[PDB]
Amino acid sequence: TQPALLRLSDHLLANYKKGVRPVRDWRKPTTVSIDVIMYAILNVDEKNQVLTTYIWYRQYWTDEFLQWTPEDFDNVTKLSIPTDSIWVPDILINEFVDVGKSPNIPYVYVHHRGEVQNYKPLQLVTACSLDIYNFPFDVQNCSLTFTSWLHTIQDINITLWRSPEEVRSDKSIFINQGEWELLEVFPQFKEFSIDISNSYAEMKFYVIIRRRPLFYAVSLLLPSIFLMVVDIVGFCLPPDSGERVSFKITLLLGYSVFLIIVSDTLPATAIGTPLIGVYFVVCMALLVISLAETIFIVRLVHKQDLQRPVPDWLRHLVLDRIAWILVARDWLRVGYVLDRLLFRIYLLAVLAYSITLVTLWSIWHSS
Amino acid sequence: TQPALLRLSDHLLANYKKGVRPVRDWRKPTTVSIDVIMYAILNVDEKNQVLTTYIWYRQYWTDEFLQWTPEDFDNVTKLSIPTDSIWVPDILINEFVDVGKSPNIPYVYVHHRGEVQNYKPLQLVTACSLDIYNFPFDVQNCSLTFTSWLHTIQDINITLWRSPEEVRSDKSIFINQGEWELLEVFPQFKEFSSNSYAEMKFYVIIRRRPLFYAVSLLLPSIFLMVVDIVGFCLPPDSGERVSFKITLLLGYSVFLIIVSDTLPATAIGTPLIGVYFVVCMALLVISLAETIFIVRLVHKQDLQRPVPDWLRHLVLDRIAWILEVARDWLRVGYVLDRLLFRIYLLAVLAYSITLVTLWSIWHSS
Amino acid sequence: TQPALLRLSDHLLANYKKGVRPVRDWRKPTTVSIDVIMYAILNVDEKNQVLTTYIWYRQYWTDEFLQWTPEDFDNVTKLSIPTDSIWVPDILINEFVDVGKSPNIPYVYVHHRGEVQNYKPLQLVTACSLDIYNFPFDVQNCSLTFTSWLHTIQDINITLWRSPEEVRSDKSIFINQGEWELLEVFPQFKEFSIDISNSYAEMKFYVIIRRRPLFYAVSLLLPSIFLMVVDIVGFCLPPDSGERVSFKITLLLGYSVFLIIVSDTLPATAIGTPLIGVYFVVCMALLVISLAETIFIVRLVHKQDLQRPVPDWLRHLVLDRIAWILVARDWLRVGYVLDRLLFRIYLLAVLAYSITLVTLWSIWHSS
Amino acid sequence: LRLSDHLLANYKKGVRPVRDWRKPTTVSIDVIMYAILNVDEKNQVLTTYIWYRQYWTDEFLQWFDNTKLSIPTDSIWVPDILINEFVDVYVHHRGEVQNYKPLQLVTACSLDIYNFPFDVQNCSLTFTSWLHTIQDINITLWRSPEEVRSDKSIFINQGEWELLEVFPQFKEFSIDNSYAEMKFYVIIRRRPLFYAVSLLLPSIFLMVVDIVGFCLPPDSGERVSFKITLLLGYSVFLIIVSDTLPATAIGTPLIGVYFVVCMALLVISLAETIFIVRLVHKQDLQRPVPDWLRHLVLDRIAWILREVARDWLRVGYVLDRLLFRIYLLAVLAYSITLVTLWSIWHSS
Repeated sequence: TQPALLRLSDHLLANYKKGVRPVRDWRKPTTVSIDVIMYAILNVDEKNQVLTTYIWYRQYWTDEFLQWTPEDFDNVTKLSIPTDSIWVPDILINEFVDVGKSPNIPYVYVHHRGEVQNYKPLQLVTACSLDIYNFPFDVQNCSLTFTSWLHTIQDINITLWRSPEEVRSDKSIFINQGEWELLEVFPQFKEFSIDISNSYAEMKFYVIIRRRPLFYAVSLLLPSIFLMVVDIVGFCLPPDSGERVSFKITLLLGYSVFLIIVSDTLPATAIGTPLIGVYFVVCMALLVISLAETIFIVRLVHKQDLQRPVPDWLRHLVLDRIAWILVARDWLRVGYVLDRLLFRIYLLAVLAYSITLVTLWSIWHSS
Repeated sequence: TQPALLRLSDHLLANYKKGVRPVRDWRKPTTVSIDVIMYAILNVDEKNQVLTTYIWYRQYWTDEFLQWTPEDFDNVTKLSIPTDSIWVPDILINEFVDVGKSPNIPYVYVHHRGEVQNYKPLQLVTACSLDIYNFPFDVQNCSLTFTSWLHTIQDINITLWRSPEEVRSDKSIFINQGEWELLEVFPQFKEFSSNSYAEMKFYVIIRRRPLFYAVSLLLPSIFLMVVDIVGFCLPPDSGERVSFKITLLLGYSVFLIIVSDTLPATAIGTPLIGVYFVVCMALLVISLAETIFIVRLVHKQDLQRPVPDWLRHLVLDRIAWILEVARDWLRVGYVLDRLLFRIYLLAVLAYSITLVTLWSIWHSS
Repeated sequence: TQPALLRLSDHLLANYKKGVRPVRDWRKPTTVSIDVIMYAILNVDEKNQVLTTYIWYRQYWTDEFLQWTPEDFDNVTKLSIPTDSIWVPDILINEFVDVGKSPNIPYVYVHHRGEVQNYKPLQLVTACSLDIYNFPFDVQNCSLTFTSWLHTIQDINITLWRSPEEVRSDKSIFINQGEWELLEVFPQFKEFSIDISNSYAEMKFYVIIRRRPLFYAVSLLLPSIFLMVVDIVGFCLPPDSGERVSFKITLLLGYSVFLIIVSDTLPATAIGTPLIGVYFVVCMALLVISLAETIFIVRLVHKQDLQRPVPDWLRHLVLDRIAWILVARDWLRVGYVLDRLLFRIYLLAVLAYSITLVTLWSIWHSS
Repeated sequence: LRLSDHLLANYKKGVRPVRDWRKPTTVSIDVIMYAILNVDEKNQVLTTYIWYRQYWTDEFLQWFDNTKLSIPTDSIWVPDILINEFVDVYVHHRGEVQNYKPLQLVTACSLDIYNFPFDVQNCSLTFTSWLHTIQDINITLWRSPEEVRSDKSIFINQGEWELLEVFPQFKEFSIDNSYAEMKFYVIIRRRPLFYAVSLLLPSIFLMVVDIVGFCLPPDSGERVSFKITLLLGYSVFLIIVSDTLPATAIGTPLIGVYFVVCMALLVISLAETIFIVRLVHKQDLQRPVPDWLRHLVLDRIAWILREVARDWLRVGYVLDRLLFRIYLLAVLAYSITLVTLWSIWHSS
């Protein structure tokens, strides 16, 4: 006689009709139980707002027609059935933009007295909402939403196979050496109602994804800190002596290309460029202002030029400046007090920058 | 005895066939209704002139063969039925080149009195005129049309499910803050052109956000141009300014490299501001070559002539009027350098004016 | 007559049923025999987490239902069958994160008496833990793991079809050229349990590779050596009062752009920066401190400041430490002392950099 | 429309059509080299958007409905022919069948990035029979072998790669048991203009200005400042180099050797200048030497083929002129290299 698996697959599928939701009493909902195990954050595309994540996804649902007794079929207990030959739930991720190159699992595993298991892995290209105002210390929160695309809550209800205390902190298979460290996966449930009684049934997972700053802390933050602290130090060179002008020249001449590549490598989104990114633009501004000062004072010392005009705006400006801070020689005094003002501006800017970085790190570590 | 949904699904399908329209009066059209809400614009690329989108496309119709009375079928008011078995209106999207990885739902709803709904997301790749010329401030206008593949209007009529007011204003799920703002979706509907399909066209109008490119491109550009302006006249011309000029040329070379990774190489060539990048590179190269040339003469000094006498007269009569022997070549070089500096300042002014104009047109949209 | 050739299909295909694992008794395991042959690594990318590989891959198993004899027609000994029609063990690469549009051969080839042979080009994307710290002379170790989902060890069992050492030695199809050179491939089998009281069955390979440090060496390692030498000369030979500042800031900018180059070459990683990169940070910090100290002490206090001493700390330090280990004139003298101190530690840093590069090359070549 | 149903009922999708067994069956192939897209230049893969065409007379069926049919061959058997290095990708009543499809072949090839950016590469596409093959398989080539296809192709794209000679040749192989294959060899130019303006022009300008640096007096601190700023120039230039040059098994392209040569020459030139600025009357410390090396240095002034301080100034002068001469020789060797590479690239 034919083997039990053939006779059983005949007994089950020879009159099975997929599409009909598998319940004898139609008015009873089916109940569907889902788990996601995160495996890898393959990307977080800030520009496109797409988190691409690889997960391991399992469904469990009870089907009253795939129901049979081992006693009549050589005591066989499980079977493997082609996935497209039984009903499967309508559960799609809402915030989803590409099926991805997921490896398909063509069979689903079925257990006597009517049970179904389906295990499949999804290279989700999700869609997500991302904040880069903190950078590189961003703590980012991304959501996965699972819903019956047509079936209302009277037909499909969505449930967590593991308790919420353990879907969180699962981080078991997770390849935790990527750029992004998985902090938690947190699950939340909502009966979305679209109108008076056609409430849908929806399940939510939130995936909290903290950047590991250390590479960016070395590459972006430490070079910028050194070039800023050395530029402030340059003020200690005597005002507009040959050293000062040459120093400011070469410093601008290298820092400008450093800033080109830095401003390339910072992410950007419509929400805004990173908070540290405004301080690099501020350093661009203060470099420009510095060199534009030196060209004025260099002409004063170098040429027989600015010594010939008087400073036609009131000397009131000078006593005002010194009152806040504390004719060629009058021009030189103006240059000196302007240089001291610019140094004060640099020191303020670098204090604000370091306080910002420590604030961002405190926030990131508080998470 | 029999489960209600099974005997119902059998009763529907047992006499069903896809070879006939969903209507018994074969002469009448089926009245399809359509709706679209745009979810995301994933890419626009000049390389293929294609627009890649994601849309929650919806179909609605009535099937005169799917009537049933729930009072018989155990009060089942509605059923889910596999899309392979039921007839589906063969709408073809035109201006269309791939359906992509659309996670299609295998079932459609049906109800008592046979009204049908079919929701499927589509990752449409459309094709469009990508005049990127205004980059990065470009406003683009991409037609996304729907057509009957063979049904003449007398067989299928295509309608919106809801007023253009909501189809235009229902941006409610658009995943904003990406590179492209969805400015609007505009429905328009005319004959597909005796037997013509009732074709329809929703015009996807999308506006690039410059703030992505502000720091990536615009601010480094302006910074480099101001750097060159400040550097042009600070060093004396004999003061080995060649070192500054060459190192900044390297910096403008390391910049243009970053700017070709960024700037779209569309079929018309690079966008407008690529012209001002090339102009600035050219003027910088010219200034460097001038500085190199004059340094040779000022160190050589044994040159057999103090000036290019034929040109010197015009240089004085016009260039200086608009704005041992090695000293005269130095004077000529100084006048040329002042000319080139003024040309650079004019070029940066023109670039800034065009940038503000592009912003003004983009914001007026 | 000749369409009777089609008999050899029709007699099987009308009776075959993909849903059943093709064994005489379901208590029998099903036994699957594998060869994997390797085609150039297309890239290592996302250098913190991801590997991409191209492979030529074999399955053989016995099918109890494709049983037939050549005498049924003209002694036809072998036949080709579409995989659309035959049961296939769903042996996935467990590390999958993407699967790739290889030709994906439609057909599978079967012997008389129901031996079954499957040959397919296959393209893999794989998640792996990367020794980025020893860059550039790296010897990555990457894993490929093979298991059927849902199928227990009692359903599916996996074995090499070659000898183990034959797989390790067989590189015949590997095209040799590229940034990465495959070293050795190691095959291993074990078991695991996760959602079963018994266990699954697991067969794993350990592809090894070592990127050719030719381009990375010349580009970053060589110029770096030259610049470090340029600083080794620029520390001693320029006078302490001289225009050292422009030199040191220029080489600081040098190291900053080497950090840029590495950061472009090498994306964000859990390990902060390659061992070599850490030395660029150390050199940059030494340059920053040396430039700041020289600027303040000589170029304020000697050239411009009055005869203002700070004796006790300076005198104490020189008499206790420097005099063992070795006004304005004394400021210049302690300037020279600090120069020698910074020169000695910087020379030691150059020695450490050389020792690391020779130690990195030693490890790489010995792989 | 109507006649297809009995045809697709009487013969199955998935089995090789033939009138009789043991008869080998023969397949004919055509390719248009449509739009080469991007050479990875990582000496590994060759992305292309070829257009591929197949004909075979052997679909077993022949012929209602009043001559051409086009039921898609998702319903009909298709020959096994595939590209070998194949990473990531109508019918007539006489019984002869026609299929056209476009393939985004990633391919694989042994690139020869040595003349960079004036590359010419010779690169392979192979079409081969692997399973379901038949022992006596034979493969057939449209248009006369190496005829009509060889030249005047459609040439759709030039955005980065030019493309040139496409040589068809056909071959049969036996592993013990025989396979039949067609071989297509395709030849492409890099477009050098972008790389020329973005890398070669900065490079040659650095050669020129560094040569100009030798016009400054050998003892002057102006040389120190100049050379320092040019060392910054090269430091930033290495960003250009490391971005632009692709990784390769050979290490670096031939152009990319002269970069490190000039870097080394500049670096050693700094030490010379720094020594001579040290060996100046106010700070030379009269640093003595045992004269023999000094005479063997000074006599090079003849053997080409304060007053005490002048000794070291003359040493500095001769070292300067020697280093200038070796720098000049490197500039000429570079220029001749560029002219040679350009001439080769233009002639092919």
